[PDB]
Amino acid sequence: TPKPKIVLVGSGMIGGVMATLIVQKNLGDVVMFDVVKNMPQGKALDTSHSNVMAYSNCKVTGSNSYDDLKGADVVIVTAGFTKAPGKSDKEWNRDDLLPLNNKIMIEIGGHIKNLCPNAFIIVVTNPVDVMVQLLFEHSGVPKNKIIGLGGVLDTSRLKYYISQKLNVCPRDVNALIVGAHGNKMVLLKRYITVGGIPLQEFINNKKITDEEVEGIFDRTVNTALEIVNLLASPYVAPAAAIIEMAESYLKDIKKVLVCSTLLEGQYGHSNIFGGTPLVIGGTGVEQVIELQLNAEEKTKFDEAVAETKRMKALIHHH
Amino acid sequence: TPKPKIVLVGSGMIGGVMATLIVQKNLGDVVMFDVVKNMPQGKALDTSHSNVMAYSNCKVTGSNSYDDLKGADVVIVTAGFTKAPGKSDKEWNRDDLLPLNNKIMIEIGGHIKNLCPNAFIIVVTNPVDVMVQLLFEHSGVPKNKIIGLGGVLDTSRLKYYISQKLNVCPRDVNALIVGAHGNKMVLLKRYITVGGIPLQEFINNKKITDEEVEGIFDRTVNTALEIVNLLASPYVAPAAAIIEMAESYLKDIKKVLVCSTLLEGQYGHSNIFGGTPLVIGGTGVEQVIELQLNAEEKTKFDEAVAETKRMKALI
Amino acid sequence: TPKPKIVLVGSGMIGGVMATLIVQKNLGDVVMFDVVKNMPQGKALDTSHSNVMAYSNCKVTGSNSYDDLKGADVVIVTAGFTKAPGKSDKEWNRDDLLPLNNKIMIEIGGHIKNLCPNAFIIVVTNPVDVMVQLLFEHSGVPKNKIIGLGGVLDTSRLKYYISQKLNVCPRDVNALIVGAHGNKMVLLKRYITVGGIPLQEFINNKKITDEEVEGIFDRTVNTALEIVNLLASPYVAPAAAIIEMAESYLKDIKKVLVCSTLLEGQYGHSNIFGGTPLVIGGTGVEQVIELQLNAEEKTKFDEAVAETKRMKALI
Amino acid sequence: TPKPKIVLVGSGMIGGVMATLIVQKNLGDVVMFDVVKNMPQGKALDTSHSNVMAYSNCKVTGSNSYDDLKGADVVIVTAGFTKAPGKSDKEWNRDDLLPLNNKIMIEIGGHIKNLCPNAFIIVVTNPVDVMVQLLFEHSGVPKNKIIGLGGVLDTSRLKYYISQKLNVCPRDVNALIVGAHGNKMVLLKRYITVGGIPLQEFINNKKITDEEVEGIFDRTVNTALEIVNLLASPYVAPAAAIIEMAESYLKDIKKVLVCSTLLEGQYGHSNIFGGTPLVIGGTGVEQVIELQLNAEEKTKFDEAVAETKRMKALIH
Ligand SMILES: CC(=O)C1=CN([C@@H]2O[C@H](COP(=O)(O)OP(=O)(O)OC[C@H]3O[C@@H](n4cnc5c(N)ncnc54)[C@H](O)[C@@H]3O)[C@@H](O)C2O)C=CC1
Ligand SMILES: CC(=O)C1=CN([C@@H]2O[C@H](COP(=O)(O)OP(=O)(O)OC[C@H]3O[C@@H](n4cnc5c(N)ncnc54)[C@H](O)[C@@H]3O)[C@@H](O)C2O)C=CC1
Ligand SMILES: CC(=O)C1=CN([C@@H]2O[C@H](COP(=O)(O)OP(=O)(O)OC[C@H]3O[C@@H](n4cnc5c(N)ncnc54)[C@H](O)[C@@H]3O)[C@@H](O)[C@H]2O)C=CC1
Ligand SMILES: CC(=O)C1=CN([C@@H]2O[C@H](COP(=O)(O)OP(=O)(O)OC[C@H]3O[C@@H](n4cnc5c(N)ncnc54)[C@H](O)[C@@H]3O)[C@@H](O)[C@H]2O)C=CC1
Repeated sequence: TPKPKIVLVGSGMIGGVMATLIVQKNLGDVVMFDVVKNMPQGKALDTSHSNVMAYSNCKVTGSNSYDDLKGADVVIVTAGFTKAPGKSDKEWNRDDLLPLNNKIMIEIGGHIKNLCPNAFIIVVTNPVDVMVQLLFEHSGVPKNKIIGLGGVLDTSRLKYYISQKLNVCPRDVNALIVGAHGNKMVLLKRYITVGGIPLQEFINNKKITDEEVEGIFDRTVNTALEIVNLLASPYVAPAAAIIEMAESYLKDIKKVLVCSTLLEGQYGHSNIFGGTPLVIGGTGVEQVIELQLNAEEKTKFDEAVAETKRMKALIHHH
Repeated sequence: TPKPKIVLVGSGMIGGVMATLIVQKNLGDVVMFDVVKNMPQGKALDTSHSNVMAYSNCKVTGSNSYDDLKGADVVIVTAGFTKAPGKSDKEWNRDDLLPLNNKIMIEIGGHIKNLCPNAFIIVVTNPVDVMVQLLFEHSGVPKNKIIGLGGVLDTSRLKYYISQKLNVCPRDVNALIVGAHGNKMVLLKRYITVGGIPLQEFINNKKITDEEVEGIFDRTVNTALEIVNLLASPYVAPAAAIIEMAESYLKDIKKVLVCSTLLEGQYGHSNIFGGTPLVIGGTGVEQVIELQLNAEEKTKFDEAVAETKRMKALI
Repeated sequence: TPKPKIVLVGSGMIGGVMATLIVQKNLGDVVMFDVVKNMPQGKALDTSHSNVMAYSNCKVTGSNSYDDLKGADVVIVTAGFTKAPGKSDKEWNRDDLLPLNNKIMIEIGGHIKNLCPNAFIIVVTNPVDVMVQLLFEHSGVPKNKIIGLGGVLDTSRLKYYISQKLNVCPRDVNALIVGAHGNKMVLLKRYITVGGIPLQEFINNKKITDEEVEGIFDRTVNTALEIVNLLASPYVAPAAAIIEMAESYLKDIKKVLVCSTLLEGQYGHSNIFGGTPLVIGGTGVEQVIELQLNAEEKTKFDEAVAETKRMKALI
Repeated sequence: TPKPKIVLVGSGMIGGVMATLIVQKNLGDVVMFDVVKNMPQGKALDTSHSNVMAYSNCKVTGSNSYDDLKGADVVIVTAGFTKAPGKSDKEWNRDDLLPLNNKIMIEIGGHIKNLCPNAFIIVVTNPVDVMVQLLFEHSGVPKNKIIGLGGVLDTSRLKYYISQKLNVCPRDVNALIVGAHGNKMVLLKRYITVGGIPLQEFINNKKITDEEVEGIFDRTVNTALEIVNLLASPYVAPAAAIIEMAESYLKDIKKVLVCSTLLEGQYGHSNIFGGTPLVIGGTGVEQVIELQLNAEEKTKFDEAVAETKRMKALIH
C-alpha cells in the first residue's frame, strides 16, 4: 500500500547486492538503473526470480533511462568513476576523478529535481562526504531527505573485529566513528560498549589489551584496502549498511545510524557534510545528534572535515 | 537438527505465547506440559495450525506426563502459580507459596536429572532468583546450563520507556538492571546508552531530565503492578524475553543478556543466584561478566542479594 | 505509508495474539480497542515492551474510545458476544448471537463510516459470513475493502493434518475450503495438492487412503469443538490467519487467500457474502476468483450459502 | 547448537550470493573455498561485516585448502571450468568441458570421502545431472545425502512469469519441471496451479491464453541464454534456490523440492540422476516422489534422461 519504489542509480557490485536484499526483505519495487546497456536488465531479470524463493513480491526491472526515477520513494546513488583506455590496468586513482564524479552528481541531481523531488536520497559514490553535498546542491531536496553512507559501514568493521576478540554477538558491540568516511574517519575509543558495558571494563579485565584495540582501530581504517588487495572494492557489507538505512526510512524504525549529513554548526562546522549519529524515520532525518567531544576528539573531527573541504575544492582542478 | 525439542513445563499465559513464538521462528518441536489435564493438548492443537501461516514445521503437542521431558534440548519452567488465593491485586506481592513452589522444583528437578540431564534450563517461576537455585540443586545440571529470567525483561521496560521519550528505536537504547528480579532490582543509571551514546549527553542536551529518568526507573520497577492494576498481567513481554534467551542458545548467537546465574565470588557474593550480564551460546552460559560497580552501586547489589538470601533461607 | 495504523476493535483472546504478531513483524502501530475499561491498556503496555526483543518500533496503545479509528489503515473486528447473557452451556443456540452481534456491528459500522471510510476491514466476529455483510451495510465501505475470516483458518487445519500424514512441510499442502465458515464449509477434495501434485497420486501410492482423507475432513470441520472439549479455544491460528490477510494488504503481496467476500453472481449467488479464493493486494480485494465447480461441488456451496441466508433472514 | 558448518566449494558469482544469504538467515558458519588465491578471503572478510547489519553470528572465512571440508554439515559445489582458448570466435565447444569438470569432481570427491563423509552435498556445476552422479560416485556418500540443483530454479522462472501475467504473488503459483536441468527440461502444463487452482481455470476465464503459456514455457527454457546474452550466467536466483534446499535440510523443514536425485526404477530409469520432486528433511532426502506421468509426459522425461546418459558416456 502502495509498495515503495526504490531506484538504484548505479547497478554495479553494490547495486546487485542491494536489489537482492530488497527482494529478500520484500521492501519495494526495484529499478536497477545504469548507463551500461543490457547489464541492469540482465541482473534485474535474474534477481526477479528470487521473489519465489523469498515469498516476496517486488518487481525488479533494469533501465538505461532517467525517466524511471519518476515516482521514486528512495533513490540510492552508487553511480560514478568509470575508467578509460590508457593507462591501465590499475590507472584510476582518486584526486583526478573529482570533476568526473561532480559532473555525474549534477546530471543525476537535475533529474531528481524534475522527476522525484520528494525522494529520500542515499549517496554512496566516493568520496561520499563530498559527493552527498554535491547531490544535495544540484537536486534541491531538503537537508533532511539526503544522507551519505559511512558510519554504519565503518562501525560494522569495528563492532565486528571487537566481537570476535571478545566472543560475543557482533551487534552487541556498539561504537561510533564520525567526521568522514575514509582515512581520516574518527574512531572514538571512549564510545565503545559491549552489551552496553564500556570497553574499558574488558581492558581492565585483561580480556583485550590496549595494543589489541589499536590493532583493531588500524584494521578498521584500513579494511577497504585489505579487501581491495585480496579482491576488490567491498560491496556485500556496504549494501547491507545502505539497506539498513533505507529500511529505517521505509518502515519508520527511527534507528540511530551514523551517516553523513549537512552540518549547521555542530562540531563548529557549517556549509559541509560529515558523519554524525542521526535518527532515520518515516520523514527522513528526524534528529541530528552532536556528540559531546573533548578537545582532542574535536581536533580529529576538524581534520576529517578539512580533508572533505580539501577534496571539495578539487572539483574544478586541472 | 534433529529438530531441537523444547519442553514448556507450565502451559499457562506465558507458555502459550512462547509456543506461538517458537512456531513463528521455526525454533523446534514444542511440548506443552502442564499439571492441568487436557488444557495443554487443546492449546497445542490450536498452535500447531499456525505452522501453515508461519511456513514453519514445528510439532506442537500437549502433555500431562513428565516422561515427555525425554530428550529435551531446552526446558523452560513457568510452572507455579502467578498470584495468591485470598489475596487481591491492590496488594499484589508474594509470600508463603515458597514451600509449595520449592516442592514443585524438587519434583521437576528429579525428572530433569532422570530424563534430560543435558538440557539447557530457563526458570521463570517466582521468586525467580530463589527458584532457579532450587532447580539447580535438585536437577543436578551443570552451572552453565541453568539460568533465571530477569534482566532481559526488566531492561526491556527501561529501554522501551527511554526510547519513547527520546523518539528512537526501542532496541537502540541499551541498559543494565542487575542483582535480582523484583523490587530490589539494581537500575544502573550510569550504564544507559542511546545509539551507543551515554544517556548523560541527552540529559545535558535537555532532551530528557534527571527527574524524568527517575520517573522511568520507578515505572520499570513497578511495571508488573501497573499492568495488574490495569486488569491484565504481563506475559507477552516475559515470553518474548525468554525466547530471546532460548534462541541465543539454540542458534549459538552469543548475545550478552542479563540473566540470573550462580555467583561464585562476583560482586563479593557466593552460593547465591544473582542477575548479571552473561553470554548465551551453544554450550550454555559461556561467560559471566562482572560489572565494575562503584561502592554506591555495590550497596544496591548487596541489598538485592540480601532479599534473595532472605527468601531461600526460609523454605 | 511509512507507519500503517492498525486498529483491533476487540482486544480479547484473538486481539491479544494479533497485537503480539504485529509487533513481531513490525507491521504497524496498534490500537487495542475494547468496551471493557483498562484491560486493553494493560495488554497494550505488556505487548509494547516486546518491541525490544523483536527489534521493532510499533506503538501499542489500549483504547475505549472509537475516536482512535481516525487514521486507521486496517480495522480488525473481533468485538462481540460468545454466548447470550443469562444462558447455560446446555441451552447454547448459535442463532441466539445473531441479534446481539448485529447490534455491535451497527455501532462499529457508524464509527467506521465517519472516521475511517477508506480503511481495509477484516471481520472475525461470528457468524462471520453474516457479520461481515452486516458491517459492510452499516459501514458503507466499498466491496473491495471488507472481508471475513474463514478459508485461511479452515484450510490451515486441512493442510496441517494432511501434511502430518504425508510427512511434508505444512505449507506445501494446498487446499481450498469455500462457501461459508462453520459446519457447512465446503471441503474441496478435488483441489488438494502436495508440493503442487494432486492428492489423488498419494492415495494411488497408498501414502494415504480415501478413508483417512474423510476422517481428516471430519477433523477439519470439527476442530473448534475438539479444541473447546480440551478446555481451550482456537485463538492462535485464527490470529495468525488474520495477520496473514492484513499483511498481504499492507505489503501489497497479492497472495491468493480464501476469504468471505460479496458475491455478485459468482456460483449463481448474489446479495450475500461467501468464502472464495481472492487476491489481497495494496488496493484491497484485487480479484475474486470463481472456482469452476462441478455439479456436486456447486450444490455443496448452495447449501453453505443457504445457511448464511437463513441466519441473515433472522435479522 | 552447535553452529552448522557450510562449505562453499567454489566462491564465484553464485558462491558470493550464497555466503551473503547464509549470513542474512544466520544459517551457519561459512567457508568460502576456491582454487583462486586470495579472492575467497577478500569476499569472506567483506561478507563477515554484514553480520552486524543482519544481527547474525556466522563466521565467514575464505580458503584455498581442501582441509576446511573437515567437519562440514553441508557442502555446496559450484566449482568448475568454462570459457575457451584459441578458438575463433563463436564456436565454444562444448561438451569439451565435461572431462575438465569431471577431474574437478574427482578431486573434490576424494577430499569429501576422507574429511566429511557424512556431509549433505548439493551439486550445482553443469551439466548438473551428470556432475552430481560423478560426485556421488567419487565421494562414496549415501544416495540420500547428495542432490543436484535444477527444478527449484527452473520452476522459479515458470512460477514467476505466470504470476506476473495473472497478477498474483509469485510463490502462489506452483509448477513441476522435471527430468533434467537444461534445454530438455520437462515442463508439465498439467501440474501448474495458481493459489491451489488448476491453470486451465485461468485459461478458461480468459485471464491467460494457451499461446501465452507456450511463450512463457519457451521463455522459461531460454532464460539462462536470455540473461547470458545480456550479462552472464545467472547467479542470484540460482543461489536463492540452493539456500532454500540447504535450509530445508539444516532446519528439517521437509519441503517438497524438485532436485536431481538417483533414480532406482522411477519413471523406468536406473543408474542415473534425474529431476523429480523430493522431500528434504534433517536426514537428507527423506522421500523421492514419482509423478504419475502420462505417455506423452513419460516420453519427454525419457528424452531428458537420454541426454544425461549421453553426456555421462563421454566420461572415461
Ligand atoms: C561510502 C562508502 O562507504 C563506500 C562507497 N563505495 C563506493 O560506491 C561506488 C560504487 O561501488 P561499486 O563497487 O558498486 O562500483 P561499480 O563500479 O561496480 O558500480 C558503479 C556503477 O555505476 C555506473 N554508472 C556510471 N555513471 C552512471 C550514471 N551517470 N548513472 C547511473 N549509473 C552510472 C557504472 O556503470 C557502474 O555499473 C564507488 O564510487 C565507491 O567508491 C564503496 C564502498 C563503500
Ligand atoms: C521472572 C519474571 O520476570 C517473571 C515471572 N513470572 C512468573 O512465571 C510464572 C507463570 O506466569 P503465567 O502468567 O504463565 O502463569 P499461569 O498461572 O497462567 O501459568 C502457570 C501454569 O503452571 C502450571 N503448573 C502448576 N504446577 C505445575 C507442575 N507441577 N508442572 C507443570 N505445570 C504446573 C499451572 O497449571 C499453570 O497453567 C509465575 O510464577 C510468575 O510469577 C511472570 C512474569 C515475569
Ligand atoms: C471467523 C473465524 O474463523 C473465527 C471467529 N472467532 C470468533 O471471533 C470472536 C472473538 O474471539 P475471541 O476468542 O477473541 O473472543 P473474546 O471474548 O476473548 O474477545 C471478544 C472481545 O470483544 C469485546 N467486545 C464486546 N463488545 C464490544 C464492543 N461493542 N466494542 C468493542 N469490543 C467489544 C469483549 O469485551 C472481548 O474483549 C468471536 O465472535 C468468535 O466466535 C473465533 C475463531 C474463529
Ligand atoms: C544447475 C543449475 O541450475 C545452474 C548451474 N550453474 C552453474 O554453476 C557453476 C558456477 O556458476 P558461477 O556463476 O558461480 O561461476 P563462477 O565462474 O563465478 O564460479 C566458479 C568458481 O569455481 C572455481 N573453481 C574452479 N575449480 C575449482 C576447484 N577445484 N575447487 C574450488 N573452486 C574451483 C573458480 O575459480 C570460480 O571461482 C557453473 O558451472 C554453472 O554452469 C549456474 C546456474 C544454474
